[PDB]
Amino acid sequence: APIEWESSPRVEVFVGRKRELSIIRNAKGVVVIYGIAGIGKTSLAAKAFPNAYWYNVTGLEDFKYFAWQLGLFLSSIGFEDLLEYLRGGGNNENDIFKLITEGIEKTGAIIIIDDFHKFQDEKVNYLLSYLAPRIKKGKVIITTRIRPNLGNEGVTYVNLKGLNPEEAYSLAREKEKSMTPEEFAKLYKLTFGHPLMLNLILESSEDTVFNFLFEEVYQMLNEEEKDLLSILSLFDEPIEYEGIKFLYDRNPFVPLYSLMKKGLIEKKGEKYFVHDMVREFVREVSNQEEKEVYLRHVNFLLKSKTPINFLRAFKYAIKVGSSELIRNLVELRVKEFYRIIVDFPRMYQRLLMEVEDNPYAKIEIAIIEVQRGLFEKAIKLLKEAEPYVDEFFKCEIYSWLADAYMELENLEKAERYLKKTKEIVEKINDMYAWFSYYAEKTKYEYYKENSREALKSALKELEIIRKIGDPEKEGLVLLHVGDIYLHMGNYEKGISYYQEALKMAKAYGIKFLEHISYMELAKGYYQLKLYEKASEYSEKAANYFLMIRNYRRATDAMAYGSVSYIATKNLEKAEKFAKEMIRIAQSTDYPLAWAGYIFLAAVDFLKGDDWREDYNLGKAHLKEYPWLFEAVLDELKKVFD
Ligand SMILES: Nc1ncnc2c1ncn2[C@@H]1O[C@H](COP(=O)(O)OP(=O)(O)O)[C@@H](O)[C@H]1O
Repeated sequence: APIEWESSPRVEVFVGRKRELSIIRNAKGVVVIYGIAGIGKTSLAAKAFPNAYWYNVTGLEDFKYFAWQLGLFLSSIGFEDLLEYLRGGGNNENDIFKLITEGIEKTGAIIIIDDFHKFQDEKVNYLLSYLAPRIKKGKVIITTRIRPNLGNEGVTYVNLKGLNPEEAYSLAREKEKSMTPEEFAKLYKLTFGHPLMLNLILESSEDTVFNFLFEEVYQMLNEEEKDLLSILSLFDEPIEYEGIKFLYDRNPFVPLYSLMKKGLIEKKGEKYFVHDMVREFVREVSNQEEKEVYLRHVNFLLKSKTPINFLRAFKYAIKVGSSELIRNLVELRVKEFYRIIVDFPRMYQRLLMEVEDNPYAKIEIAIIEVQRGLFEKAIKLLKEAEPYVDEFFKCEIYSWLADAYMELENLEKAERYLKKTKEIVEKINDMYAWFSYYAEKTKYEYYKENSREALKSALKELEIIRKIGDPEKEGLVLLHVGDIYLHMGNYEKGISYYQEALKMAKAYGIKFLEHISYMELAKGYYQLKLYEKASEYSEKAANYFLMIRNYRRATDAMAYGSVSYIATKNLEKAEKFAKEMIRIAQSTDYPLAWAGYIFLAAVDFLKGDDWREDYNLGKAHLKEYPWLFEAVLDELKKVFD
């Protein structure tokens, strides 16, 4: 079913070591199952708890993507739906560590992690922030090839020693009882308890050395079995069946289940991929047709059209060695990957840096370093990859170059670089190029005191967005135009623009943009001194950013909220807001947050309390002595009351 857990079914035959199961089931904190390939760890993890959330890790793994997929799980349970996932769409921090800890502290679901990946310290650093508190309800189990060095505090290290001879003799009899029990004593002379390698011999026939043991079994395979293995071994990720069937231009069913009977291929529900021990031995039997096979798989994932399948197609488009494939792909990266390049930067970074020499890769790498603040490296790469790009990419280079010079207080050089794009979007009449053209043009004028030309450049910008059909970017402009008109002194255009954007946010179920417009709706009514409505919409926006832990805007919400509230409403609610502004002030030291401390004094003076309780003015004014911005916020409090 769509949008569900990847709970892989266990093996048909299994004679678990019951002591190690009671170890895992009654363990505290995190259970570490480390062994060799095919030793039985993954199958043992399934034997522990069936309905546990499974996450099979692959090569490409950004910590934010895993927590995103882990956040999708916590959102499906319903306890971290409002907190975890909605903050994933917000931003990122190490506060994610305490969110997921609080996640299975509330949900209590048991989670299992299979294998090990790159950037292991980032994942190890999260793992060590959860094993120690010992959550009374949740549990996390991992299966690794090595001991992750997580310490022995709240960790149960489980080293799998294969299978007992008595259980192994039972294993062959639980598959073929009529087979002579003497022969099983000789099988232990070959596998030494290895459960997977035992299934290989039980499903085959015919002394060989350990390496030849698998290699002389590799010759027992059929024609289509060797071809299917020698192709599926080139993929480090599980694949669907139609993805496999289109991968061969030939029906792959009969070798699939046959190798499945022998344990060479494992299925995690719907997908299939070879075992890690099978992959390490047959990836060298045929490495000539990698380009053709990878090319077909790129086109299949291109038909999937999902951000994760987007990245999977990017990894194998590097192994084909075609700069033309990377050309057309980065075009589709601006179509749909554009929205989540800020979501998965480190993942996308590792795939792009794999081809640093590619000019188109130098483009998106500069975009990452644009968001990371290193504008020098961005412009540098934007000059190196300048000639090779086409006329379509030539526009996007100068648009980001204009955005690059925008954050350097360089409007003149940003104007002449966006002047280079005045003729490209009109001559090629591309929709996507026309979008980024007027997008950076609005930002160019917004940086200037002028707020007039930005009003018309954003209008024709919306004309392009109404054609593609992406709701997120269409709501972002409607909210932003509902801000330039407010700075112009106009009120009717502002209130109607982010109210229709709220009509958009409510329609598509976007809770992030929904509470962003709530902050714009409350601020607009504050400028008109409509105390009632301005204070209400600020209450729901403040509840959001306090829950999403975006205390910067959460402070801005309760600031105008506490002001407009006491104007015509009760003093206690704004006192609650002011006291919470103190709690988040004493944690983040935000300037406008200490402005709520004196708003508490405003409540105290209006609540019949003395100047000792009105001394809170002096309590935060010495805190607000360095910041000269405090001399500005006083114009709001004395005017309304
Ligand atoms: N108790 C068992 N009984 C029978 N086969 C087993 C048992 N434990 C493991 N196996 C075999 O080993 C395989 C699982 O190996 P495993 O070490 O878990 O792989 P990985 O962790 O690399 O995915 C199973 O598919 C099966 O063939």
